[PDB]
Amino acid sequence: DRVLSLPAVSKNQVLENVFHTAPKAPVEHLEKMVSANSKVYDALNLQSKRVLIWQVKPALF
Amino acid sequence: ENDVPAILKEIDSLVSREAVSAKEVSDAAVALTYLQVKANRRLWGKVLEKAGAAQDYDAASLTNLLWAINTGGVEHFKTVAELAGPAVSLLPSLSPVQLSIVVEALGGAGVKNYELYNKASAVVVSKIGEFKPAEIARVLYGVAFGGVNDVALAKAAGKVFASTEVDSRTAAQALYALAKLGRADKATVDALLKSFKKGTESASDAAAASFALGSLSFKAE
Repeated sequence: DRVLSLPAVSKNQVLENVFHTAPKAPVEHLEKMVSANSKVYDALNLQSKRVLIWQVKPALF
Repeated sequence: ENDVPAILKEIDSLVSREAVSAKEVSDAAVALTYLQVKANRRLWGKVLEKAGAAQDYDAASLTNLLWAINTGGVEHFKTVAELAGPAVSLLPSLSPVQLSIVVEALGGAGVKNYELYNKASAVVVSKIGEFKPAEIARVLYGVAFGGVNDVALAKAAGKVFASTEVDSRTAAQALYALAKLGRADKATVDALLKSFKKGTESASDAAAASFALGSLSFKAE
């Protein structure tokens, strides 16, 4: 019964209690806000090819 | 150095920026009538686009704008009829010489604002001596063409046109206002009809007195 003197908690159960959650990448905040601010650029810039300024305030000609 | 199309591009870049105020959009409109810019419609469109966006409006910039809209012959009902919001809030703040330009421009465009012309006729009969004869005709042109059949003003204007004889252009505006009201008062039409052989300078007021006489069916002059 030498196995009953070994630590009963497995090496697996250490690696799933220490590494419980997949950690958040540093770059996943950049490349997720950048793709969402690229829609703020598109709609709201005045130099974009798809501005909403002629759709929401139609021009007086 | 006398640059008229190069000053249109300098006016175009004044009203194409982001935070044009009332005074900068008044004077852009005033400069487009003195320059007689009927050919460029988009530049007149950029001015009335900023004229709806402009939020503060003192007494002098509202009447300079409304003069320029009326004199320039530019009409956009949405822009001009929402300029009656500044006017009913600046109405005790307005000069008697300035209230004639507001009500003539808002009336001549057809702005259906009964709160404006009720308060702007009650002012012009509370101070009837304070208004020169050209100003009582401009208010009368406005209240008539704004859809108000105010005969209280048309009597008080008729007592002024009998006491003092008026200019030719002053009378023909007053005839045109009484023609739309459909009044045909012999006491006041003939008091305004004597102003038309001292020499008239425009043909627009000879043609409008022509229209106003025939619509009331008086006879030619």
